[PDB]
Order: sequence, then structure tokens, then C-alpha cells
Amino acid sequence: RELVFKEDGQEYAQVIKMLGNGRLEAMCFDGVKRLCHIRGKLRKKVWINTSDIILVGLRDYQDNKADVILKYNADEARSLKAYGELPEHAKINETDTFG
Amino acid sequence: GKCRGLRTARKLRSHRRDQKWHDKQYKKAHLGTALKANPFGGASHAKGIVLEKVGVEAKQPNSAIRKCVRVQLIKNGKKITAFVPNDGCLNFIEENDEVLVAGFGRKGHAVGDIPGVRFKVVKVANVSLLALYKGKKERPR
Amino acid sequence: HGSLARVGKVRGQTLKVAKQEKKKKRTGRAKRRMQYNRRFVNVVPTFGKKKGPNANS
Amino acid sequence: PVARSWVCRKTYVTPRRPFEKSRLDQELKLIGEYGLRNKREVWRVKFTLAKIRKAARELLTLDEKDPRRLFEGNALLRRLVRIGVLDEGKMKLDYILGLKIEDFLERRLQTQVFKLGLAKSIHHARVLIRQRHIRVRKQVVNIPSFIVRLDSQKHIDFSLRSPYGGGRPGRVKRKNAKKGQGGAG
Amino acid sequence: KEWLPVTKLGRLVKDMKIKSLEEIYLFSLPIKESEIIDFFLGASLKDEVLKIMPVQKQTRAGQRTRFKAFVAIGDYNGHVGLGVKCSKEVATAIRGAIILAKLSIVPVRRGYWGNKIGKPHTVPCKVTGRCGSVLVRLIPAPRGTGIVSAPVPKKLLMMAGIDDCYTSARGCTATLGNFAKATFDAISKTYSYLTPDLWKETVFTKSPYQEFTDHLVKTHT
RNA sequence: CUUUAAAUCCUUUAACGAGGAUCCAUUGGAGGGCAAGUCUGGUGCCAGCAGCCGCGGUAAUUCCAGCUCCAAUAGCGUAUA
Repeated sequence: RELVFKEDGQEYAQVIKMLGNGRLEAMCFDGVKRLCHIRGKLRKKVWINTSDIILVGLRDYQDNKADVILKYNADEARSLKAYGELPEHAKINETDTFG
Repeated sequence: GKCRGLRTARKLRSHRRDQKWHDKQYKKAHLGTALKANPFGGASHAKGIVLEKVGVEAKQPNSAIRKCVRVQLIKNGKKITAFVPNDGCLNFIEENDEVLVAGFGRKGHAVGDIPGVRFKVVKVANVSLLALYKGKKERPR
Repeated sequence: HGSLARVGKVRGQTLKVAKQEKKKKRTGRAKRRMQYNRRFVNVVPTFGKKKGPNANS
Repeated sequence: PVARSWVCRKTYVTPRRPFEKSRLDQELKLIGEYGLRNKREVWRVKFTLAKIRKAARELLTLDEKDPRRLFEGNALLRRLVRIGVLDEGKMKLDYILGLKIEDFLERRLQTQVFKLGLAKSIHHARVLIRQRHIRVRKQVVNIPSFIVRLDSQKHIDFSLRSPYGGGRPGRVKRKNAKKGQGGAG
Repeated sequence: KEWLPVTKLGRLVKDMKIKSLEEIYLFSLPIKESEIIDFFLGASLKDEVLKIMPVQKQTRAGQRTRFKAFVAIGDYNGHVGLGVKCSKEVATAIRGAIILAKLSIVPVRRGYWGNKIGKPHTVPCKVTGRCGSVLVRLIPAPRGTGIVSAPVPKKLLMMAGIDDCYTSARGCTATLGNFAKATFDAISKTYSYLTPDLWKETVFTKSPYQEFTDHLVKTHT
């Protein structure tokens, strides 16, 4: 509904391996692998898929854990990409809902 | 009882001793394995150096994470995992600092929704966490 | 916002009010005397459910 | 090897239930009516009454015409009639068990000063005793928990070194008198 | 607000021919009007609610909850009773439990511990009552001991007039209804026990139904 | 002054020594177990509380602060045999 951007302690990541036990692996836009955690509103109200644009929170004393906040589906994700936040090597690969 | 003879005392004593050893609390309280596996070594409190901070998660009923530190003791060399109790008291602790850990409430048992943690932090840098949390004393600079 | 699991967030963003300067409270024998008086000789015969000491319904 | 005693004991027993209702009600009633300070005093009186009752019970489980029973039972009975909680018409071993906490708390020095007729209230009686105003047989008492005897009840009066029983006045009388002398001079 | 007795016992009590419920207990007649006892025992019959326990029944459209009330009744110098009633509402269940408790009260007897001086204060012997898995034992105590019990049998023993008792319970005492019914059956057994205080040959006096039948045939059909 | 090898401590005793008698009593709680607010403001499954049931999802009786109340009282709470 609204375009909210990243802040201090938050960034964007791409889901690489979709696991169980309410956690997943996401590749952050800084160049490090992290074990993210599914938020309490993100278990069943929304469904997180692979290769999607998500909001990932930083951890200030350990640097191998994270947690996920939001999810951008198609148009706000491509509008955020048009603004410029990521290295251009990463590929969207047309992330949206299929038919 | 079953033996009701006038000269039946050795059998009753041996049966009571065998059924006493065949128990739970007497079994942990009389072997050396249950006290040897204890990282405190039969002690109420222990000291050690904090290496790192870990955010351990809660159980399935409730959704939060628990701020925790990992302690390597000096009396035996074992590595334990102790919870920082109050709100915002993790910021009073940094790496390579000594703390005084204690039990967490149920005598070597995970209490509440925190899995795999049986200890808590009482004092940090030779001053209590309650005095720092209530704003009575200050960390020595 | 900042981060989700910030250490000491709520106590850090809590509003700060000050204590109110009040009269001191009696302690010792006179505290028990006041409690006995207020609980046993200032009571009126009532019916139903007895009201609590802190009832503010 | 030092020459000490190392002999001491507790004078009270805490109750089993920490948060009850009716027990706290009669404890508060006893404290407010007898002007006590805390629950430790009424628990102490309850403990010594329980010890006396326990001794009376274990002597009452015994048989008659036993000389040690007759001896220390008569010792207990003469102690209980000389302390003021028993009468001569009830000099029997079973009548010890019919005693109450009111009988032990009525021989306290505070309520004896209050009922003797020289104190306004029982808290005023405790203040009067604590500030060294009375004496019991040519000897002042600084404490309210002085359990009097039957033969020493008629000797309680004001102390000689007190402004109430005739003596030197206190400090606010002398200070106000000196202020009046300064204002008049 | 008037008394219209449907039984000849209630009419006979209302006609001032029965002095007290002593002979009613002696002849072991069932009491089916709860206000006969309320006439005999009036303002000296206090009560309070032990526990309101909700029970539910599963249907197609959810659960139909119902409230069950436990109340203790009795004068502090003798008789004591207990009643159980369940209904839809709380107040209706409580008033039905009050009527059912006052309908069925039993007399208790008191004895001595050793010497027979003064008034009786304790349970005369060792009685036991059992219902469900709960066992309640009543043991005599010396004078001035008090009631050493759980709070529910303690309040039942104080409302029954017994001043001194030692107790020992076994079973699932967390269920209040079974515990209360067990101590009620324990204290109700004080007259079914035979003691050598009463071994003389009793005389069978005439029943009120035989004694006042000429009054009854005139007062009712 | 007494005590004491000589002192100190206690007791005795003259001169001073309290009105909000500022000469100012704390420790744990307030859903049940278990005595005691369906109070107010803030965060909003976050922070955290919770020995056990469980409490927090943008109207919290349980979190964080103020008021009020409750248990013991120069004492109270916590961890281990």
C-alpha cells in the first residue's frame, strides 16, 4: 500500500534455499550468507517464496543470524529497483504470482 | 510389606535397599555421574569469561527471542550458556569480561520457553545486574 | 523503527515522569494500629461482596 | 578452646500457610487490641503456649501415682498459678489445656499499665513504659513485655525520677520556662 | 408466602405436635419438606458457598455450560448438612443447593479424650468415610488442639460444632466435591458406630403416625 | 564517675539535643496457586514477564513508568545440598 524503504539495521535480500522449521536462507545485498528467521506475522498470514525481494533486519552483536520483515511482490519491487539500491549483477528473474 | 516373619530383617533391608537404588532422585543423588556431568561441580555459583552473545529463540506457544551469552568457566574449562534476565541488561556486558553465573530455577532443567539454557547471569564486572538496572551503581571506567 | 529486536527498546522509549512529593508513611507499631483501625472499627455492616482495599471500578 | 556458651534458641515458630485470611484477621485483632508491634510477638506467645500444652499433653498421656509426674506437674501448676493465668479452684492437670492466648497476653506489663488506671491508651502505655516512667518494686522497667506475677501486681507505680510521679521536669518544660524567663527579662 | 404441607409429617410439625427433630431422627423418618428443618432451626443455621464448578456438554452447536453449586449448612452446636445442585444459572443452582442441603442434614455426636469433664468437644472414636478414591479419617484430639485439616473439612467440622479433630486424607483431594462428600460421610458415621456407652436395652416409644393419627385424620383426608 | 593490667563497650550522671518531630524503613508483589486496582499513559507476538498454567496480534488485571493497595519488618528476595 505504501513505499517503505530500508533504514539503519535493515536491508534487502534474495531467498536462496527455502527450508523448514520457520526459517530460510537469504543472500543479503552486502555479500554475506545469513540464516534468517520467519517473523511471527510471517508464518501463515503471508507465504515467502524463492528469489523474492524481502526486508531483512540486521543483528548488532552476531553476524550470522537475521530476521525477515516484509515482502515486495512485483511492482513496488521493480519501482524500488528503478530507484537504485542493489548492485546490478543481481537478477529479478521476473518475480510475481504465476497463472 | 510382604515378609512378616519374626526373623525377617536382612531380606527386608536388602529389598528396601534395592528398591531405593531403583529410583530417580536417589539415583541422581548417589552416583558420581550426575555430579560429574554438572558444569558447576556441586556449586551454587561460578565465574567465567563471556565469549559471544547469542539470540536464542522461544518455543512454539510464544513468538519472541531471548538475549543470551556464552560463558567458559575457569574452574573446570567447560562452556555453558547463561541467560541475561532483565530488560536491556545485555548492553552492560561486552566480550572478554567476567560474570558470576547461577542457577536458573529448577536444578538443572530448562525453565519456561528457553531451550537448552539452565543458568542465569547475576553479576557482571564485579557488580550486580540489579544495581546497574536500577541505576544505583555504575560500571567502573 | 530501526530494528525489530532492539535490546532495551521499550524501556528506552518509555515516557519519563517524576515522583510526587508526599507526606511520609508511619511504620512500626502505629502502622499496625492504623491498619487495625481502618480494617475493624471504621467498617459498616454491608451485604453482597465485600469491597477490596484497592477497588476502583 | 575458648570459654564461651554457644547456647541459644528461637522463641517463635512461623505458621505453615503464608497467605491465609482468617488467621491474619485474628492476628491483626490481637495486635491492635494489645498494642503490639509485629507478628513475632504473638507468634512467640503462641509458641510458648504450645510448648506448655505439649508438656501438659505428654504428662496427661501418663498414668496416675507416678512421682515424677506429680512432681513436675505440681511445678508446672505452681508456675501457672504464680504467673497469674490460673486460679486455685482449677488446680488440675487437664485445666492447663483450657487456657487461651488472652490469658498470657493479659499479664503483659503494657495491658497491666493500661488497666491499672494511669495511662490514657495502650499505645500511650507502651510509650510511657519505654520512656522510663514506671517502676516495679523499687526497680524501673524499660520494656513492655515484662510478664508480671500475682504477688507483684499491687506494687506498680510511677518512678521517682519522672515528672509524672514527682521529680525533676523534662526538657520542653525547662526550655519553655527558660524562654518565658528570657521574654519576661 | 404461606405453608401448605403436602405430607402428614409437615402438617403434624406445623400443628405443633412434634417438639423437635430429635424424635424424627430417632424414628428415622425421611424429611421431604426442606422448611420443616428451617422451622426447627431458624436464624442459627448459617451457610456459605464452597465452590462453583462449571460443567459442559458437547452438542452440534458448541458447548452447553452449566453451573454446579456446593454449600455447607448446619448449626455450630450439632447438626450439619451438604447439598449439590446443578442448573443453567449460578443463583438458581445456589438456591437449589441451599434447599437440597437444608433438606438433608444429619446429627453428629461428640465425645471425650480420656476423662469425661466439661462439655464434649471432639469426635468420640475413629470414623472413616469413603467416596470415589478419597479416604477421610477422623481421630480424637485433646482439648484445645483445634482442627488440623484441609480448609474444606476444617470449615465443615467447625460448622458441625466439633472443636478438636485429627485428620489424615488419601486420594485425589483436588476434587472438592468428592472430598466434601467423603468427609460428610465420615462425620455422618458417628452414630452408626456401636460404643459400650449404649448397650442397655432400648424401649421403642410410639411413632407420631400412631400417636397423632386421630389428629391427622381430622386435619387432613 | 564506674569497668579494666591500662582502656574501650554496658550502666550512672551534669551542660546541649524533634513538628512536615527532613533525626524522612526498606525488600518483594498486586490473573489463579497466594494476601492485594477489570486505574491512567507508552510499545504493540517487538521489548519483555512468567518456579507452573500461561500473558504480549494497535482497547495488556501479568510488559515499561505514576497513583493506590498487599505480606514480613531492621529486615527481605534469589541460586544450590
